[PDB]
Amino acid sequence: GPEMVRGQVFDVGPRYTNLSYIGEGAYGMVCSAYDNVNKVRVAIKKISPFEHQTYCQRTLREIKILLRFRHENIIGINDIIRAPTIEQMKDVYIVQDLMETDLYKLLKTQHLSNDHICYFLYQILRGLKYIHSANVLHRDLKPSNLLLNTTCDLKICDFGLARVADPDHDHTGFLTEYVATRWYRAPEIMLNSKGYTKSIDIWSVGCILAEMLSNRPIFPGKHYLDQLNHILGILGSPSQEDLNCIINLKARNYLLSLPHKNKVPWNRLFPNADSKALDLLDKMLTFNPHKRIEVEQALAHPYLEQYYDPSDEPIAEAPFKFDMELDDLPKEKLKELIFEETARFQPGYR
Amino acid sequence: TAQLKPIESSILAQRRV
Ligand SMILES: *C(=O)CCOCCOCCOCCOCCNC(=O)Cn1nc(N)c2cc(-c3c(-c4ccccc4)nn4ccccc34)nnc21
Repeated sequence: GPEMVRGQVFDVGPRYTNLSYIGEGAYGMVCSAYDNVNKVRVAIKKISPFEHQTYCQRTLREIKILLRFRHENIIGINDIIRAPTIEQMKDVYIVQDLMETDLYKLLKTQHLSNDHICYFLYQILRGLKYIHSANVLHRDLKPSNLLLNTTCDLKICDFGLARVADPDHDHTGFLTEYVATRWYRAPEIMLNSKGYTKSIDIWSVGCILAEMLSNRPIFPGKHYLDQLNHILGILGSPSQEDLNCIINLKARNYLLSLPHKNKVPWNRLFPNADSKALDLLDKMLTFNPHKRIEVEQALAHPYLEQYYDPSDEPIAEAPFKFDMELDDLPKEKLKELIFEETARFQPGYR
Repeated sequence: TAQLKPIESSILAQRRV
């Protein structure tokens, strides 16, 4: 019979053995394992998405995207295990290289030097450049999604909320609401909840930069509108111009109902941070998404000048187009598509 | 977690030579 972890079957042998629990989520259960064929340590996620249309939709997206991406700062998929027939496929196992830690864990135990902050930010943005060049929005960047080895190599993982948004087509009104993790959620996810852009990822990165500078979240809202209050208590009330760029009448009126708050200077929040870092932080944590720095300009900022090298920063050969987005399909059809997409890894070992 | 090495010992840094 198959190996078992905390009561859960983990049917990944004989290739992968010696399973150890790492964690679970809405995303499913993760274990470390040893790959006996390649003689390397791996992480394996067990997913059981097939009863829920939204879970299928997200599994197909994550798999399609990561199988097509090839970049040093994005975690690859090594293998995918599932049953040899569609009727028997209840579970899917995704295998990746095992990383030592993540940025969340690291910031619980360790004040980082400016050098490490600077180098981590470079790699986050280097990977994000590739991701945004493909027309993908990540939509869930946060410290626990940034995997690291102690060699200081960093990889972005967790593409479960990711999607394609082809810029030939206006997606206003058609994007999923309530994306990102609360503390890392851009204001326009609250105020333009169906019409936000890839700029939401730059915001998340700004939140991550702030956390690396101080070892605590910058906007720790306890709930949905309290998040926006935290944001506004640092940034101040938006300018008249910024308010006028908010098309949703209801959201702009909600803002106009709020009591005035003043901008708190970045150097009063971060008295010992490098000034270039704070300047870049400001540009990422800009309220108006149309004024927020974009990934290439962030990379080109003076804070990152010792790493910025557009000849060693790959972009996607073949950006995703609108074709790859019509995945709003019955969950049985999505299952068929997941089966097809994983077939390249069949057969698996006994 | 602990034991974060010098940036010098990064695959990305080391290639750049
Ligand atoms: C300091 O005080 C700690 C004391 O310990 C000191 C020495 O400790 C070393 C011993 O190991 C400690 C255990 O560390 C566990 C951390 N492991 C990882 O981060 C391993 N890991 N590698 C990858 N890769 C990976 C991915 C994910 C992940 C997935 C996923 C997994 C597998 C296949 C596809 C996806 N999906 N995720 C969603 C959200 C977050 C993570 C995640 N998880 N861990 C992973």
